Amino acid sequence: KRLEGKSALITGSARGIGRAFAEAYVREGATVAIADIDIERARQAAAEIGPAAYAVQMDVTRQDSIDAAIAATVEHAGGLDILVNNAALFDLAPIVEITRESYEKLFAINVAGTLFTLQAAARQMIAQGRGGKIINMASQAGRRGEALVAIYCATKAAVISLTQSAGLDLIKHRINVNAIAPGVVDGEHWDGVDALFARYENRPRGEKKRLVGEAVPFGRMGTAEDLTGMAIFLASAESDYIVSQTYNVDGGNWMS
Amino acid sequence: KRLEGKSALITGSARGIGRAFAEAYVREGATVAIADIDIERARQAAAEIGPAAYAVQMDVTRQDSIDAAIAATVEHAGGLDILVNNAALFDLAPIVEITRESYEKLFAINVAGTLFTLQAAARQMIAQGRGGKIINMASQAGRRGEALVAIYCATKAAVISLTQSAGLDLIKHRINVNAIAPGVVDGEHWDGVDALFARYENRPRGEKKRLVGEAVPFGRMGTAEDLTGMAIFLASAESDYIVSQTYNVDGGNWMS
Amino acid sequence: KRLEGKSALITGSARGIGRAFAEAYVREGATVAIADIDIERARQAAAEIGPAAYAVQMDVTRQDSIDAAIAATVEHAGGLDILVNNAALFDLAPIVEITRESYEKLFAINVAGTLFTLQAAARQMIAQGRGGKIINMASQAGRRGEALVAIYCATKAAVISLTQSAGLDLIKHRINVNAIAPGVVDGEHWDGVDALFARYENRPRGEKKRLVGEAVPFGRMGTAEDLTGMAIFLASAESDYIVSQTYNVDGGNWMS
Amino acid sequence: KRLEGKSALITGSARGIGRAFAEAYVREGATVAIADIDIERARQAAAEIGPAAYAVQMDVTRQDSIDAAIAATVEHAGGLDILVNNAALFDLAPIVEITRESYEKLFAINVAGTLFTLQAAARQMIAQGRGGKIINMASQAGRRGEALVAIYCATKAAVISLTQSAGLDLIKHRINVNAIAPGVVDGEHWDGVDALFARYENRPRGEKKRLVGEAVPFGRMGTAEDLTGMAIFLASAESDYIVSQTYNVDGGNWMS
Repeated sequence: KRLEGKSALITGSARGIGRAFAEAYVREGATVAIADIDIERARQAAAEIGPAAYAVQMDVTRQDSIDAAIAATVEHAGGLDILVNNAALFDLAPIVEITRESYEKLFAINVAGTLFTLQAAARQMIAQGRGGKIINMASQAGRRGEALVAIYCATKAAVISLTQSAGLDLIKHRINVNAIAPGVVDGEHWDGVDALFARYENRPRGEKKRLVGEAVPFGRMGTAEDLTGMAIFLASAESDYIVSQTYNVDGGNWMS
Repeated sequence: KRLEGKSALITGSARGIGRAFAEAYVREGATVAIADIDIERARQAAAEIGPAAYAVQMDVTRQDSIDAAIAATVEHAGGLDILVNNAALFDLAPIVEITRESYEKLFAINVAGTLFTLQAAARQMIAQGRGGKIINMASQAGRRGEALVAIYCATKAAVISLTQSAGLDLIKHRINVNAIAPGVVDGEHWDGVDALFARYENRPRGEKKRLVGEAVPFGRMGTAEDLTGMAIFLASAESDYIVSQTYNVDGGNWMS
Repeated sequence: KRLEGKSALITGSARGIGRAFAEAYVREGATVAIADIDIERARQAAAEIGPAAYAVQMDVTRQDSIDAAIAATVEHAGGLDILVNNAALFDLAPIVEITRESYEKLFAINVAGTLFTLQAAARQMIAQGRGGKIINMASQAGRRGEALVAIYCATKAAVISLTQSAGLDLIKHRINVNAIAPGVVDGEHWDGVDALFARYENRPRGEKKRLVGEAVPFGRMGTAEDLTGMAIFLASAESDYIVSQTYNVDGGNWMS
Repeated sequence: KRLEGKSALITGSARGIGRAFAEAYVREGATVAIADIDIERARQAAAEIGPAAYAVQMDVTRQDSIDAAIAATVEHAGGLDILVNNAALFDLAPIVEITRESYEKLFAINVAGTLFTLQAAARQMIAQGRGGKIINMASQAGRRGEALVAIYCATKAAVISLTQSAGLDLIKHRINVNAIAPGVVDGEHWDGVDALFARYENRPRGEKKRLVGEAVPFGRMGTAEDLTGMAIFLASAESDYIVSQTYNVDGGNWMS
């Protein structure tokens, strides 16, 4: 259907939102590179999704790994039509406990990883002369700061800015750069996230995750399936005029 | 396809963007009330589009007209699933030449018309108990002021706000309220728009329209067909988690 | 000191924030017109503030009242250098209970009153050829919608838009148009505001006012004296380069 | 004398906007640490500004240099009441020519430098128990992306994000964290900025600088003296209620 014969690469797609996007894209006729640092699980996820999906080992913190992931897409799929920068790390600390290690690690994956993957995808798309779709994964966190989330908020704000900058620079090549800003999405990560808020806000385990879910205007915590519609749309021809946008898909958590 | 069995009303839909949306909605399986003050052209538009499109006489500045248009939808289509608030009026004047007539006429159509049609559709949607989709038509003008466009900018700014408020208030009824913000769209209206800039900015006729089209990062003035994908998406199930958003579909003219 | 010899008019300044601005302006050596619909509370306010304050009857919904106030200002003070558009009305109701009466009342005062008072001060300031300072009173309400507060949020959204448009059009006359967005500010008005939230959110009286004050990141409900710094600053020569901005003074309630 | 007896440190303040801030703070009765990587231009700046200014060698990319600078400030002035994060580096390049060297250098100074200097100042201000004032230097660049300026735009976007997060976390210690966003500001740096744009947009030298100055709605390129008003205000008691805001002082270049 909507992505018929398109070749996609989704960073960090072995599980969670990225794997949901990869399954949605295969259903819509795309060939999909399940790019992940977890090459074992990616190989698993590709085998389960079907012949249209194939595993690619990728660490977005390393230039050589980014360049070999793109080349791998050219090898298997004939080229690259759609990049989703999905790989991300979360962290939480009050200002006076923020570590250089936290700053370096989250900026390396969330910003540099996105920026240099986007740059390598753009180079391939410019060389093909057929245009392209790039979708960055932002967050409600990139829309506004939080006392305890300065580092991840800042990374996601840099993503929104990069989305804007790259979108204006690459549209002359018929490459659309846009971003999705999820709200709060349910899954295994919330054990960590809830723990981190629990400690600093002094809460019973699971309280944070309960309150956050109940405060989503829509009435529940997000699923990956909430986001797959937008992911297909922004990779499809029905989004050709859409440039340098961040679209919140977040049950009303943040209004942009 | 994506709006199979749905009942929609698009205000001001005899011409331009609204008619484009009605044709797209019809092609996606919707029944569409082509609502316009211009009942003659609505009748012509519905006849060309097909059996699924039907003409409704509507002046969004009058409560009795709004209420009769919604009732007419219940009569013909069995109910209302989708409202597109498309009817709007443009004007331009420096601050010192703004007239109470310009203020009253633009606020009546662009704000009161959208608000009270949204209210009437919401009331019908709540009574049905099947949830709903409301799509307001904002504009780049609602994202930021312009020296010469204080009234229209203010009206579209009010629309973005109303979209946010109504979205939070109505999502407990499973009614999604969102908005589309076009940039500059080609069509008959630019005679008026260029003429108004031409005067105040002291330009040959057709210059403003030309410069504005060439300044769109995408590389051209918009069409109604740039917007139809978003119109369908925000009326469809693939947008169910999206609440109180304004989405720019504008070739990069404004980055939100 | 910083407004020595300057002629100001503050709309709705017999009480609350407007009156705190008039006292601060007089302290800084401005002559101030205490414009109010209540001419008796104005005369009181002017008697108490001192000889540099003087009472002007003004209905900002009436063009004749607007022009008569500016003329009175010119007659008494030799002209007008600072306008503060402080006259506003609050109201609250969910979408399905919004009345045309609420819509019309809040837009007439909050939007038309600001726009046509701004327009009348601009004409006067242009004729004088000495430039000017115009300060619009926005709100956190103008920064984002709320389920219960569609009409008042929409009016404050239009004020921010109008502040942008007028700022751009009027700067060539050396008139600085900017706005202040308070968050929650204490005063007699909060009895009314809490009562509305109490009624429609079904709360004990004073619970909303208490919760609202405690959620301010700064840690308290704001005072008018929190805002007087910015009100002086934006009418002083230290803000000459500041154009078409809304500045939140809100203890962190909204981040812009 | 609005900053009477206050201890300030301004990063990168030997020249340009930082130096203007140091002179203005001294005029207002502050003691000011002229922190710069160039200790010679720091000493010369401090000698010229007068006895209340003193030179501090500081590399904001190095934690040991950061901590040694805060120490020197406590040593000389008795403590730290005001931090201005002014040290920044500009660079320009389209997406496909962005180097890892440009990314790393601009993020180290513009983001890490601001964050870790803010953290070192915060710890000192908390230990003191007297509250304090932190002012980050943002930019128009941080408010929206540009095709050629992805890296610098992204760093300034992260500064606005960090300003929001820090402000919310530190207001409980009576530390106000806010930011100033200049538009285009004159100085010896604009030879370098114009040259980069001349290079990558293929323009005669000085055309960019001229065009950007003429596009400021106010009608000229900004001066550092345009910004000192706000730099004093945000460090003074008239801004005590102002938390997590970015204030554009840009002649209307960007409207927030």
